[PDB]
Amino acid sequence: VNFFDELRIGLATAEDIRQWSYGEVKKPETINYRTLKPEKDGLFCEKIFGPTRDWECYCGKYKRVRFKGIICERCGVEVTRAKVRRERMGHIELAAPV
Amino acid sequence: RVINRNNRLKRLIDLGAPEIIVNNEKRMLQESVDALFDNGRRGRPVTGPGNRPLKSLSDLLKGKQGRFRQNLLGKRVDYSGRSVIVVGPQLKLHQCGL
Amino acid sequence: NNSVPGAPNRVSFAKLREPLEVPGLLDVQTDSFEWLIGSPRWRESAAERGDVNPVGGLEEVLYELSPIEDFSGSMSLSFSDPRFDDVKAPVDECKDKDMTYAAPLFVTAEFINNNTGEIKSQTVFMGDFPMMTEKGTFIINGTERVVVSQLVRSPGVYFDETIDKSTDKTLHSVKVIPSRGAWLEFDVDKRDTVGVRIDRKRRQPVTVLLKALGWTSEQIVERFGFSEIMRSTLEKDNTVGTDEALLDIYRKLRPGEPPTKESAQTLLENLFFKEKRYDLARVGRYKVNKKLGLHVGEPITSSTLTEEDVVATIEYLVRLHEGQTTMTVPGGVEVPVETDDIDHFGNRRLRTVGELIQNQIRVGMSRMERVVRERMTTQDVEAITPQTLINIRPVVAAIKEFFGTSQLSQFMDQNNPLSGLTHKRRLSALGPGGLSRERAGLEVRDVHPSHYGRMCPIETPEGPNIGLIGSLSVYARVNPFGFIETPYRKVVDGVVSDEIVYLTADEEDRHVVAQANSPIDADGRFVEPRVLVRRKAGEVEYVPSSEVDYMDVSPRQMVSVATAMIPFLEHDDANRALMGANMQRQAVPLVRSEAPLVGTGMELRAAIDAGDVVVAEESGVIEEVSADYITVMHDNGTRRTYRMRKFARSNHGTCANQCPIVDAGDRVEAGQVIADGPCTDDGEMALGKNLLVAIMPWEGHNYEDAIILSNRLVEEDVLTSIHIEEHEIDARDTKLGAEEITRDIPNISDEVLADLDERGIVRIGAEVRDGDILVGKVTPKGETELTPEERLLRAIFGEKAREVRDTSLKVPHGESGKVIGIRVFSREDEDELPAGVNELVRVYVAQKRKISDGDKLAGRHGNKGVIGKILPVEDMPFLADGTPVDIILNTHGVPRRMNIGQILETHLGWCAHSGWKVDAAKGVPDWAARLPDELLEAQPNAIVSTPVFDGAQEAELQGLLSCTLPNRDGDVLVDADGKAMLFDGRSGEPFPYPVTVGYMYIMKLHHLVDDKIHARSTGPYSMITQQPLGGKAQFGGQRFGEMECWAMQAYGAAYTLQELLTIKSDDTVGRVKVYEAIVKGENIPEPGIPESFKVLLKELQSLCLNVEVLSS
Amino acid sequence: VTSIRIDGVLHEFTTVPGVKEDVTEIILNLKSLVVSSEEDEPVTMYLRKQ
Amino acid sequence: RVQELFEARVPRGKAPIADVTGRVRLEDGERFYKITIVPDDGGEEVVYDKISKRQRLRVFKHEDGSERVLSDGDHVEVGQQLMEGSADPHEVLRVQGPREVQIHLVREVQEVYRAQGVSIHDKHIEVIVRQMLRRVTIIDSGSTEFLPGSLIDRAEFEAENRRVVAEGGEPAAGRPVLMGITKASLATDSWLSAAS
Ligand SMILES: [Zn+2]
Repeated sequence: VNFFDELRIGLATAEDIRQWSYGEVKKPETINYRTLKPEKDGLFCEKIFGPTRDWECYCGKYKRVRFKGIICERCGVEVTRAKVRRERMGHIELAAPV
Repeated sequence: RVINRNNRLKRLIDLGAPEIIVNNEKRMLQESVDALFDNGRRGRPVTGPGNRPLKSLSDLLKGKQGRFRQNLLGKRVDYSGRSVIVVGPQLKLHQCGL
Repeated sequence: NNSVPGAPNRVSFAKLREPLEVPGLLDVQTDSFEWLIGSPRWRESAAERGDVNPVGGLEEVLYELSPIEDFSGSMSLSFSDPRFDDVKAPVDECKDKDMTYAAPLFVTAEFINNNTGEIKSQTVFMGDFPMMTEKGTFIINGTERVVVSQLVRSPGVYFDETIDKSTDKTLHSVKVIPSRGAWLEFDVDKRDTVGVRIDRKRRQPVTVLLKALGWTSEQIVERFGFSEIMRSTLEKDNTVGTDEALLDIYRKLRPGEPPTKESAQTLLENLFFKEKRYDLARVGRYKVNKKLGLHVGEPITSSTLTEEDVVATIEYLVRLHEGQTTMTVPGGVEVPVETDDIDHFGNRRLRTVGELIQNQIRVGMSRMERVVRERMTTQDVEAITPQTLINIRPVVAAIKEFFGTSQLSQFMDQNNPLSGLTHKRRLSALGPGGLSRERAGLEVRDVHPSHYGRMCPIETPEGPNIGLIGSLSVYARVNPFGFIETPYRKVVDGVVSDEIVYLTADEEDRHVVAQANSPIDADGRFVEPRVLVRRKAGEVEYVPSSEVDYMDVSPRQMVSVATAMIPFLEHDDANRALMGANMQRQAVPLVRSEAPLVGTGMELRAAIDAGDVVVAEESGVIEEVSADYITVMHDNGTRRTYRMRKFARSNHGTCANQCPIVDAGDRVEAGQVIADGPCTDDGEMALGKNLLVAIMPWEGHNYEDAIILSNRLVEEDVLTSIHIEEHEIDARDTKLGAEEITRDIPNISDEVLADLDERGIVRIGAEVRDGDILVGKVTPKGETELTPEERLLRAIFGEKAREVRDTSLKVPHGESGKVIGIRVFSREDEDELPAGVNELVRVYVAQKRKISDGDKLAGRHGNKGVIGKILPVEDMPFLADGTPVDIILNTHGVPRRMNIGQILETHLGWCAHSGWKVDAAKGVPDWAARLPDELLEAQPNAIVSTPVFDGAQEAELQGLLSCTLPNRDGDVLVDADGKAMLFDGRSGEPFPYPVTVGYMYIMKLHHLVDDKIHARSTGPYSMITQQPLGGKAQFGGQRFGEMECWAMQAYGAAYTLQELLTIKSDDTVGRVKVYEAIVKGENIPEPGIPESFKVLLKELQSLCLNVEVLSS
Repeated sequence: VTSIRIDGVLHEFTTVPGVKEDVTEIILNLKSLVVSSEEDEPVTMYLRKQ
Repeated sequence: RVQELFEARVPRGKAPIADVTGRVRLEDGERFYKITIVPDDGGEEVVYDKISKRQRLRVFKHEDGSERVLSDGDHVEVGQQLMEGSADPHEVLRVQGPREVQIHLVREVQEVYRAQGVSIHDKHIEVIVRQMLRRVTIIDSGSTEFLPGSLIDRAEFEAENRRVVAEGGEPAAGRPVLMGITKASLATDSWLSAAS
């Protein structure tokens, strides 16, 4: 809960970054300039980080409040508060080591 | 920038081309990643507006606005209140008027 | 001697007569603009002053530009004679309608084609001009504006001198600072290398450039034969030859370029003779000519540096190095040789609004003419017209941005007329084109012996901007060049001269100035053979009464306008006087003002010129008067009407009103006040009331500057003020739709919206409490949309079938009062609005505040305080006749602060209030010899005035206090010393010793308590930082500095710090759980992980740095 | 006096045509009025002058 | 003055110091004072070429009076300042050890504070100077990994030295040294605070 005996900084690795993230961004497009929504797998797509609203699937299939831990197959997103958007990351894949 | 250049690399290697272009493109990708992890570390920093250096990822930690320093300058708390003070000679030492 | 027709009569302790009335206090502000635009009155004034060439501002700026031409010489353009037109709309509507007071200007441009020989001349529109109202202010977008003058160092030549620490030899440095161009520095050094630094280059010998011009070596030898060190330098230089010299100069300036004679020859004249590239202001040229005494007999027309100036400068430098006192040049009269000082007012000029506006329009004209010349060069030469050439956007944009963002465009503080006048008279020293706070030296913030008569040394901001913001003297007037002047009367042969002249700094230094306070006989004969005098700098010494040449006019010639109305200013301390002067500019207009019993004679004059009081133009007879308007009949048969604004929010939140003080059927003479604005009583300033003060420590309630007030003030509205708030909401279009104000609002009870009317706004005159709704509106909801199809689809079908949110405006935290008026602007009614807006509505809330605990009060002597406690009227001490006092002051703070003047002011106020009658049956007492013959008999509630540096002496007060009229009961309360016997209100027994009492003027500061008090327990949280909002208006918590963390660590308190950092600032679940536990009876759960730490983690994990936790 | 009622006026920060001083001044003047009450209930008076 | 004293930079006064105890043999140069002291036990003379613009201070005599002038041929105690000013803490530290410099700093700060009239207990200054001078510079690493000339706290340096000596490895030659507040604080054990 609040027990932190120590703190060590380790040097990550490709497999570590694979493990941390939940997606693989592919397009640089930001929020849409017309409908003000993320683009498919864009830099904000809900399929990567989380729903823009809380307890709201992209397609509205499971928009009801009583759904936690249920990933919608129609849109492939999860249902949790908007806060989870603040604590999930994405990893880009490189075609050439750097 | 990074995503766009990676996708250009992928498409170019798929299409096929001599070593010169591929190597140049890899160099450009390395330049972009170096810039993203830090702008102005080495070479001309990238500047889009008004020739203004951009705030890289590493700039979130150093400097006055660096997240390390800002955690020590204090926070805004609740259950507070400020007002003028007027001397009162009718109070005991361990007493105050609200 | 009341210049104004019907001012109140208040005899004064006058001993000396001023031979001139105070000049128009706003003439300085208006004269600059009048000269800039160009009017017949300004031309007549300039002709009277004797200037040969009457030249305006616009004409000058746009004539020095023309005639523009192309490099081919086949085309040219000229345009002169700028003239203005009438006004668009009156000032009232412009301020209320949100418009801008301006007027159009037309310039007659002539379009000439060289090769053909044709002329195309017609009027051209050049945008609008923000004209200046008669009160010296700019109305922009309905908001008042006032530009403050600035202090700049006049472009010229300054001979500096630095002493070497090792060589211990004088190094005379001369540096020229033109308006724009190169800088020349000629310095004699230990090595004797007398060189130049053109554009911060290496020190190249002066002889090299001297020969570069072709100056004959023989002329160098003969003209410098008297100089020995420079002769040694001449014999020491190696390179010789006009071609070699000029090529070397060019290489030093521009190395790596083809070295040719033509290049250097053209560059010389381009950098020193091309007026456009190298220019100096006429002031600079005149000052340099006066300094060198060269070209004195002709009016300066060419504003470029000349070779003779350079040779004369180097000759002056070498002569100064030789140690000579005075130097002479052929064609120049004898002049002294000495080093110059930066902090002398003979060098620091004053650029009024005229100079700033002229420079801005010059920049605009340059930008316009560049494109105009490019267009004429590129555009077709046959059918080209000046109308198609001139572009109006750059100049209008330049003036607009200057008025908007320039630091020299500040909102005119309007707490009271005195504050506005002081702001209009302010003298700034920082801002664009000036030094910064850190680079500015500390010495500049100190006084200079040349400040006497030009800038007041007392008035100054208390903050870090000390010494950088002064104020004009009472009699100071700006000369047409920008050097402040000061009146003086010249003594010819030991006899004073009534006629007066104006002298600048340089001329003042060169003469002998007498002392105004020095006794002078009625015939003009100096009674004293020895009279003190001020000399060159910091020198004062007695001299025979014959050689004296100049004498001052009045003792009040060095004080500011604000400082000029502080009685007994000759007894307080510098810091206390400055504090009182600054405090006087923070009063708050009350509801019922009263003129002070004791105050200088510069009150009514400072109010008439303030502009906040109307005045009749022609002597007429009033037919009828009303609370809202007045109608005066002129003697010529023309009826005129004046409209007086009532309860209009001031620029700083206070109220402003006007109450006519005239009766129906009175022949009012021209120049007589007709209405009194805020802080006024019968056409004279009144920033406070008169309270009966007592000086004694009382049960520690007045401990350490605290103050006690009787409830009589609270229950009689003696110090009740009115403050008017202001709120506005707007409904701007959005991509998702347009917002509309509507009475209806989703999911709101009828009671909540019971105040809104049909149109969706609160009815006028409805009480509003904090947290109440002030105006309702609906915000549409977000859904998928298509620009081309959705518009038509919405037009034909599906109207009003989308969700709407609630974003109505509500009263902020800590506001209440009536609703006096509502202003709504609609685009349908053809009302100008900011782009992208449809309906902007503003509501004014006016609240009446009664003075309460935690309020600031302060007299005119700079003695602040707070209301410690407001005792009941039945508890305050009372005089022997039953007159309870109204305020009690502490005594320990008087002698330490050393502000004894307030004691004398209180004594004089009591004496004037009670009325006196000095015995004269046996003859005038010796102590009453100098009293005015009409000041020996006063009436109850009389009015007296003591001019600064000339007022009642100690003996006068001693005599007056011994002859006060007795109370109606037949007994006299106070003794000769001024003390009296009181009676305690609690114990009921008299105090063992007498106490001092009297009437002292008390103002009211703007630091009220209602603004300061604020609380916050739970409220809105920031969305980006997850922290509570800040500020009283937003209902946010207080800040928690790191010093508080240090203190908490010092005590060893741990859990408290943990809570303050985790459970009350960041942790969301922590806040929810602790709030619920407090609501119930459960114990507070331990805090969790602060959001800051988790954010830091999830951010540092982004740099590939695997940050583990190691819970083990 | 406890509270007044001015016909044709909605609040105190305003004026009324025909008078020489606004509502605040007349309220201040009326504060000086002195009256004695024999009944223990709010009574009403009138003031009509044209 | 207090800022400079705590920062432990080169004193502006930079008074001469008595490096060794002996018979002072000083020849007064009107331009540059030349000071030499004959050692009592034996050895050579430490030579000081000081500026002559000042006025010589008291000589250490049986009277020990301030009014006395600096008399040549007298004797002085080790570490005493020959003329008015301030002695560089490094010199007094190297020639006396840590105790003398500690007490001198404490006395100097106490004196400057009492000049204004304010009074504070010494322990509040002892707690600071204890941390300030707790570093041991090392000239050679020898059988130690750390780079020579690298600051090491006395405790860890002693621990490593005793460990290496116990196993036969040669000891590392290091000496104590002080620093200013900035340098003493920039080198710590916790990495997070250092990054802060
Ligand atoms: Zn779904």
